[PDB]
Amino acid sequence: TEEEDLRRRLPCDKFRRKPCKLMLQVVKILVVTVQLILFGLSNQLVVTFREENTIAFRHLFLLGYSDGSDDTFAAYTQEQLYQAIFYAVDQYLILPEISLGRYAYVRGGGGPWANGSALALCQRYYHRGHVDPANDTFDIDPRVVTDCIQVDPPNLTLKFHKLINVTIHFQLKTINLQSLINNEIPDCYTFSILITFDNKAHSGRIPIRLETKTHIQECKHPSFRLLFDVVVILTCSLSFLLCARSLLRGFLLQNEFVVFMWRRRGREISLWERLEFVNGWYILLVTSDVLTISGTVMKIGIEAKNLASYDVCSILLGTSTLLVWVGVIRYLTFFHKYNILIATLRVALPSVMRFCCCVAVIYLGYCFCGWIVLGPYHVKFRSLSMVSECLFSLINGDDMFVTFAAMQAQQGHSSLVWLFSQLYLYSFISLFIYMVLSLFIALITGAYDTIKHPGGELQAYIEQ
Amino acid sequence: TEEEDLRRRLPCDKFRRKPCKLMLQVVKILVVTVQLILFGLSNQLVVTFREENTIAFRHLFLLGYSDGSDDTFAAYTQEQLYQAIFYAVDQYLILPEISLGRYAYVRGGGGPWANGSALALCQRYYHRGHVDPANDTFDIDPRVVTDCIQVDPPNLTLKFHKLINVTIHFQLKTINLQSLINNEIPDCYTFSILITFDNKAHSGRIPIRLETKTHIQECKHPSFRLLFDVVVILTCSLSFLLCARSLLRGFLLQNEFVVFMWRRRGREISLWERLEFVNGWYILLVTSDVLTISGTVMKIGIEAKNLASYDVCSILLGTSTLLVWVGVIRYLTFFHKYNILIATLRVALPSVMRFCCCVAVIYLGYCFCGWIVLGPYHVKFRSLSMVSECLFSLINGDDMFVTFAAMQAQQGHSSLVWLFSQLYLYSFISLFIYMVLSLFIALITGAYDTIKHPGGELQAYIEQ
Amino acid sequence: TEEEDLRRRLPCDKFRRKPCKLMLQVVKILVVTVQLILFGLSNQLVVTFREENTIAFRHLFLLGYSDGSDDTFAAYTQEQLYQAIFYAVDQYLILPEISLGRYAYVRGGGGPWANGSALALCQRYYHRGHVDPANDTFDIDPRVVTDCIQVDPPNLTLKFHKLINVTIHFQLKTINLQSLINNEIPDCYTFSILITFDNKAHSGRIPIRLETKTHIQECKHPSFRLLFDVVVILTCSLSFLLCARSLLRGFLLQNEFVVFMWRRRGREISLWERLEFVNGWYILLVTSDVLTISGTVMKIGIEAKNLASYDVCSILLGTSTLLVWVGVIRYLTFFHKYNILIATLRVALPSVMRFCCCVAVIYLGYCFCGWIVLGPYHVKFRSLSMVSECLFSLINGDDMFVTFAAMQAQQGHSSLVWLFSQLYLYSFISLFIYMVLSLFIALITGAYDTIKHPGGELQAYIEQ
Amino acid sequence: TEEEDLRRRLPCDKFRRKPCKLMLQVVKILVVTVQLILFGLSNQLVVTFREENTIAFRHLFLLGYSDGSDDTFAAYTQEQLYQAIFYAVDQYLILPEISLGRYAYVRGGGGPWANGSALALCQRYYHRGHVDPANDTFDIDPRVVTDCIQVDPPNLTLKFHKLINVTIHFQLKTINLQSLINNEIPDCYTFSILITFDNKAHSGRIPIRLETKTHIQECKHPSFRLLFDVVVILTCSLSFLLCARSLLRGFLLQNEFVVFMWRRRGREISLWERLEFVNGWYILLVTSDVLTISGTVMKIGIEAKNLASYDVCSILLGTSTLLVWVGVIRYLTFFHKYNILIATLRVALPSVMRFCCCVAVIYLGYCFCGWIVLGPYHVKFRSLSMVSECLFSLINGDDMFVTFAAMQAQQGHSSLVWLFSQLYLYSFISLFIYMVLSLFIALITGAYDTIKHPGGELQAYIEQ
Ligand SMILES: *[C@@H]1O[C@H](CO)[C@@H](O)[C@H](O)[C@H]1NC(C)=O
Ligand SMILES: *[C@@H]1O[C@H](CO)[C@@H](O)[C@H](O)[C@H]1NC(C)=O
Ligand SMILES: *[C@@H]1O[C@H](CO)[C@@H](O)[C@H](O)[C@H]1NC(C)=O
Ligand SMILES: *[C@@H]1O[C@H](CO)[C@@H](O)[C@H](O)[C@H]1NC(C)=O
Ligand SMILES: *[C@@H]1O[C@H](CO)[C@@H](O)[C@H](O)[C@H]1NC(C)=O
Ligand SMILES: *[C@@H]1O[C@H](CO)[C@@H](O)[C@H](O)[C@H]1NC(C)=O
Ligand SMILES: *[C@@H]1O[C@H](CO)[C@@H](O)[C@H](O)[C@H]1NC(C)=O
Ligand SMILES: *[C@@H]1O[C@H](CO)[C@@H](O)[C@H](O)[C@H]1NC(C)=O
Repeated sequence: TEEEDLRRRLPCDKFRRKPCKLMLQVVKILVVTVQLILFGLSNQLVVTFREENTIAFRHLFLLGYSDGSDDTFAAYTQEQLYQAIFYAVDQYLILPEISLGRYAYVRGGGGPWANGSALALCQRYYHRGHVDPANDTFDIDPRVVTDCIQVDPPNLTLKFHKLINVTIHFQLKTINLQSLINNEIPDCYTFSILITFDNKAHSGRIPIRLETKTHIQECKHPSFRLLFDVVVILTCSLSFLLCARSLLRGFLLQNEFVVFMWRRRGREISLWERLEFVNGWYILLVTSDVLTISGTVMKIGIEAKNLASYDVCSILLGTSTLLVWVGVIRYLTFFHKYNILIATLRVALPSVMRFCCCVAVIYLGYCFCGWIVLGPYHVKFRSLSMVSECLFSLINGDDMFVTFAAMQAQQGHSSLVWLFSQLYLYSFISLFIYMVLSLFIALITGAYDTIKHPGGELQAYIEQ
Repeated sequence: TEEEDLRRRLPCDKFRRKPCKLMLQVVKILVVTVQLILFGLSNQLVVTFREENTIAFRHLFLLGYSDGSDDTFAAYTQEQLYQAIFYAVDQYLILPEISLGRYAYVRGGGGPWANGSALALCQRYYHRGHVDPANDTFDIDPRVVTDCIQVDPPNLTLKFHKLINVTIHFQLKTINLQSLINNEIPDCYTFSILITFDNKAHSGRIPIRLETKTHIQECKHPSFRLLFDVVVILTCSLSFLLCARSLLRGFLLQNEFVVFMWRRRGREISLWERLEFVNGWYILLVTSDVLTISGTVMKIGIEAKNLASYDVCSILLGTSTLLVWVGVIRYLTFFHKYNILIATLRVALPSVMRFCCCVAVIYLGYCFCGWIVLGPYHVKFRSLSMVSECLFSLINGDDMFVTFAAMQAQQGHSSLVWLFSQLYLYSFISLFIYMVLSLFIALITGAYDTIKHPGGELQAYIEQ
Repeated sequence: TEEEDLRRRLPCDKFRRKPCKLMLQVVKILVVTVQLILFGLSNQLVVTFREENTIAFRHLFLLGYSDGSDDTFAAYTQEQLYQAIFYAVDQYLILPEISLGRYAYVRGGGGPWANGSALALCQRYYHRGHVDPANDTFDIDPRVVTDCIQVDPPNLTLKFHKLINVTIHFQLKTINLQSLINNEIPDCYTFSILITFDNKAHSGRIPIRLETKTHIQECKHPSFRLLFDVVVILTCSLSFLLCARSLLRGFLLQNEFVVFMWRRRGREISLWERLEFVNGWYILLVTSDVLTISGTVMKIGIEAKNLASYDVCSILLGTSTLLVWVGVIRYLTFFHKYNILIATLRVALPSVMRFCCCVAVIYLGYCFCGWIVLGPYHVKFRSLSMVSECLFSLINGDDMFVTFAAMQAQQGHSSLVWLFSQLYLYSFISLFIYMVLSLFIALITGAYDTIKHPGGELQAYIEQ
Repeated sequence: TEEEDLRRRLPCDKFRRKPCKLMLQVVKILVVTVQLILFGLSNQLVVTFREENTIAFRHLFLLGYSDGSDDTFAAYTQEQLYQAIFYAVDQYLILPEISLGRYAYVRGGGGPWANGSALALCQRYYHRGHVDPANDTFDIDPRVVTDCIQVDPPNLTLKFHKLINVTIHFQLKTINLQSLINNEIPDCYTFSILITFDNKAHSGRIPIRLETKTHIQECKHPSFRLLFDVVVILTCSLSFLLCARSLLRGFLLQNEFVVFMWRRRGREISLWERLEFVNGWYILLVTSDVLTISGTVMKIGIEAKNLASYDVCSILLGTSTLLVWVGVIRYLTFFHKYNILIATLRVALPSVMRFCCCVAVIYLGYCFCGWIVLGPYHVKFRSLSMVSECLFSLINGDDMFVTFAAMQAQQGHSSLVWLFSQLYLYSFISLFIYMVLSLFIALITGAYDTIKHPGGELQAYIEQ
């Protein structure tokens, strides 16, 4: 078992590869990360391309549109409602003659089966909608009927009470020429454009929005980097295999330990080990495996069902790097000249975790105040929602000036509430602020307490 | 008395219901809270409905209105003054032909007795108002006269010196169809609209505003959730009763103690007990009772006089949850593995409270600086008012960049004041900031001091 | 001398008026403060009146004026320059027919001797200004000539190179009717209006501004509160006298002490006493005297030369209240149950003051970085100026997001500077932030150090 | 060697010039700094002149330009594209008749060789650009061709697919008259104006910008301050020489020490000395030398190749002052009554530096989260870029309200991401905030730890 203890001890190489593999993976893993950033950078530019395209589309297909008007862009009058739709209509008609871009649209029918449009002007309304507020009655069959008019590239009215929503659907193709700057072959994009005039609230206000989906592929006529990505993916598989192997060794050790604690004296009893870290030699590899598995997956099987899947997988990769980033420093610390910083973290959670819950508890009540208080005035608080948003306010500056004072002159109303709003909000800023440092501080003192001890398996060691 | 001591000790069940009741109430209480949130969520949507309606009304009845113009929307010329009024007038005339909503208005006369309008264009002016600034005199009978013109759904001038204010009052009814999305029967709303052109300042500037009151009821032709709310209300009564019972037990204990301290030796003397907490076993129940009493009340007797009363009662409920929230954790802590976090709070107040007053004292002077300084420049400081608002600035970021620098280039004026404004405001940021952490810190150290002891009835215990 | 020691000890009354006087003064002083706030509140409203008037005047006399355009309101073309001047001109002509206020203007000539205008359209230009950039020469006699055109209430061009500035001066009288709401007799205001088209920079940009001075007096035909103010002023004199008396007693004590330290043994040697506080028994009274002297002065002798003097004096009053506020708590503390909070402040300054200078020193270098760095990009840093403004940024949030990031995409220019701007600004945020808490903290620990001793004349005491 | 030890000890003068030199340099150095500020202030005004000129030029040559529109100023339609160019064109034609300034432009051809314009309307496009998105192909010869039209002071169309960019280049001369206010002779400026209509992204959006370069010289017909600057430069040389001398002495001491440690016993072994500071007696002088060398250089040899070089050199000067500022206080401290503040800094770095890396490590992972997360939503995060920008957010307020909440309602998209964005960003705010104070705190405690020891060569000293 002495060998096993030595293994647990693991510097060891110096006493003397496997580390290189582990070392390679961060570099291997680090490189894949590099590949992701490189993929990420390209995506961002192309992400950049998408952003540019979106701004343009909004400006191109939107009438009366203004920057920062997205929050409020809407129609308020039938005369108001019609003009944009006509305005939108105009763009489809006249695009080749006015746009600063070169777009081509053909076929591409949606979204119900068949046929061509390119874009279909659709109308959705209740199959039956007798609405008579004057006599406080209505009679409704809420089944939604969709009437769509087809427009082929080179004036329809729906009753306002009737409208549920109006959409305009069309597709435009364009070449991504910017690629030439990054020494790449221009891409072939197909933009699916959806303009929605939403009347689902039947509020007299109809917000209008334009959204786009982008399908990207190689042009009609045409590996290097792709091959490199494939090699990177293969390396990741090797790293995952190495992790599985290490995991197996750890499991054997556990069996020895499970056997060992029991085995020597028919020995009892099992120990949770509390934090028992350390922690990462095994936990980290699995996460890495998850990150590794994900990359292959994004590159592979559900990449044949693209968009959400690609993005989600990327999120997993991030955990590995910082974990990937994190592991290296700990490996990197090499005891970090005795690893003083590392020890500091562990003590706090035990006290902090208990501390966190009470704080959440103190917080939960604070959060509820928001639910009751909010409805009467302000938009910041209104749902769990903003109530989550406030939580930002107490910790940090940006909120405090704007609500606390903006609120006081107020929308107001209710003399008591104005009395009420100060009474509570004011209460709110203070309690956490004095406490929070202490929780960090008391822990921080505790860390100092961790430090005081700090400032200056066991049996096995003794035996050795 | 040993039994009494055991009762004080109260884990006890484990030594062994009542806890379940107490337990039920938080769940019962927690559920009512859930009901409130559910009520709160519905209200917010409906609160949402109200917000939408308000924005729409402003846009609908307002001419030249702009978003964020509420702060400044006003008339400056008689030509200016007339146009909106005409503009407002137009809306009443032409609403059925231009609005994206379906409104019906009938009868509903206000606000002096009689009759119909629907909306009355009223004029208020001084019975006698000879105003002659050219000769520095005036002769006034300030009794206000109200002339109202009635307009029945399908050009009047008042002297500018004369105007006190002009109002436009009218009611519109509409069905709340959005309810269908939340699977509810559409509601019947009556919006009371009041547009005010306020000349009370006789400043040459007439701010114009539009406000609405909403009366909500079931449509003309038509329990589940209501029944559930009733059941919840009944449960609350049971909880209140349980609290009264517990309170009675506590009182009996107090009599024993009042009797006991005196009784054994003709014993003296009474002890305040300082904080004596703990604290919540009795204090918490009463608050809960207040919250419980309030819910029934909002649901019940002064709910037959609706609006302010409903809102105020909700505020009371919040105290119970966080208190409701708070109690559970303490109950929940079950000593919290020795309840270390809980102890921490108590020591500080004793020192902190003393600390808070001095700070208020340091603060009171700081606040006064604001009253004298403010009038000359800036709008942020001007009344107790903003002076309260500044208090936000020192603690948190949002204020500091905007005033301190915006002020320095300044509206300015007075070479000394510009010298003056920096001299003091600059003084202001520093003193609290170094101190405040210490007050938390010194307390925090004190908490550490609380901690240092921390880091590691009496007679009765000894006897036991 | 024992009696003298007892006097130094001063609770004493309880051992047993003078305190009541001292007590009266804060109340007396507190009341005067109350009077000031009352004066301050009235002034603020009237301050409110002034603000309203200013906004109105700007809107009234300004063409193309927009809110928040004050920062940028200016003319850029001769066609541009003329229109406002004509526009301003129009207002004088047509005011009685378009304004929502009632203004009367007569006589009131300015600003050179004579005569009437009411407002004079003045032109200032260099007596001689041959300016020929094409041949890189000029010949100038910088003496300024002022040509003014007089306009009597019921098209002049100056060469652009020629212009130094153009002003429009006129006076308008109006009655302050709002006073009626606060149950006061309307006031008689005379507004002196000055519109300036400033070409002193000869930059091609001419900023245009409108400013007003307000002369306030009783109407032509017409004590209570004034009498009360007078009584308050008299009380203040009594308080000052009491302070002088106390000061004399302190001086006698000092003579005893000066005599006493020397006298007993031909005794040496004098002690500075370091902080020797305490501190306020004498320091506070003098400040109070300054505040007291100032109030009488504002009310009295240089109030016959009004405006700056009135405002400056008010500033002095503030010191007394907070000092007025401050003294009471210390008196109020009555040892504050042993006055623990009070002791805390003293230790820190001794270490903190030393700390403050080094910090200023660390800061001075930080500030210089601003002077060199700033000119190239951004407006925030540019002069001592903004450089003062930045100092706000490090401590508090509002600055950090806006410059640090806004700067990075940047106006930029200079590849190194973009490298440069991050390199230094980034350096800037960190150094103070870690340190500052420590300075408070290290002091705060020191306060704890103050606390550690804390947590738990001499000869005279011993003798006693 | 005793003398050498005494030298190391260096108060010494009091035991007793060289200090005066050192003293002179800060004053000498301080004065040069003063000169720089004076130079800096003049530059800023002139910097002010440049800013004014830029705003004016933008307004003057820009059509439809709006303040704060710089971020977005662009053309979207050929009809849109043409108008500004015509608009810009108009300004060159009509400037003498509309501008509020007096500009003269002659000769000054750019930027390819020859000849006159003054401004050349240039067009850059691909030598060959067959672009056919409809058939997903293109055929391109990316060599850029530049066609420029010359316009001599008293309608050309390029295919949109074709455009790479269009520029307008012209020069204007003007006299800087404002100088008269600062009692200086007006300067002769030549502004090189470049307007760019950038189509390099071929995105359908063409951003338009105007930039200026300023060449400044004395007018055609015409030392004091220049002589003074020269004297200052000479003084700096003397200071540098003094530093070299001191450095030589230090080197001799090092030889003695290098000889001494080895020499006495054939002695070993060399000590790094860790921080060994102190530190500045030698390090500071060299930096000063760099600052000193730079000033002469800016004034001298590469000043005959002006602009970037002048600015960069200034940056070096700043290090000396704060270093210049810093040294004096340490010299100034004169042990600072035992120099307690100075000691405090040293201990922390040893622990802090280790702490900083781990933090960077914790941070590096945090930063990566940004790269993956950002692309989907928001502009704040998008590149290393903003990811750097976020780092501002956690420490300070301005960021936290705006992203955290603005993000939550969101651009959004992806139900998981909305789940995702909160899950991580929320994670992000907390971890550093509790930790950071501790790192300062734990160090701060450590500083206290530094303090605890604090609160209360060797061999050579002993010998002495
Ligand atoms: C075209 O649309 C009509 C419905 O309007 C549908 O019946 C028909 O099948 C469609 N044909 C094609 C080719 O899409
Ligand atoms: C109406 O809009 C909603 C999104 O707000 C969408 O889910 C629904 O399918 C649309 N229905 C019609 C008929 O457009
Ligand atoms: C109608 O208004 C007049 C006052 O203008 C009032 O005298 C009369 O009683 C009112 N009648 C009704 C039915 O409101
Ligand atoms: C004038 O407006 C005020 C509110 O600012 C209101 O209280 C008062 O009743 C109104 N009077 C008239 C005649 O409108
Ligand atoms: C009127 O102005 C002229 C200068 O234009 C001056 O000479 C004359 O004395 C003034 N008279 C009065 C009464 O102001
Ligand atoms: C020009 O304006 C300045 C203030 O910027 C003022 O001091 C000066 O007296 C004015 N001179 C003339 C002739 O208007
Ligand atoms: C003028 O420009 C033409 C090109 O358009 C060039 O060939 C010629 O040399 C130039 N001459 C001068 C004096 O710039
Ligand atoms: C186009 O603009 C870029 C800067 O964005 C510049 O570097 C390049 O020289 C320009 N080329 C032409 C032909 O204008």
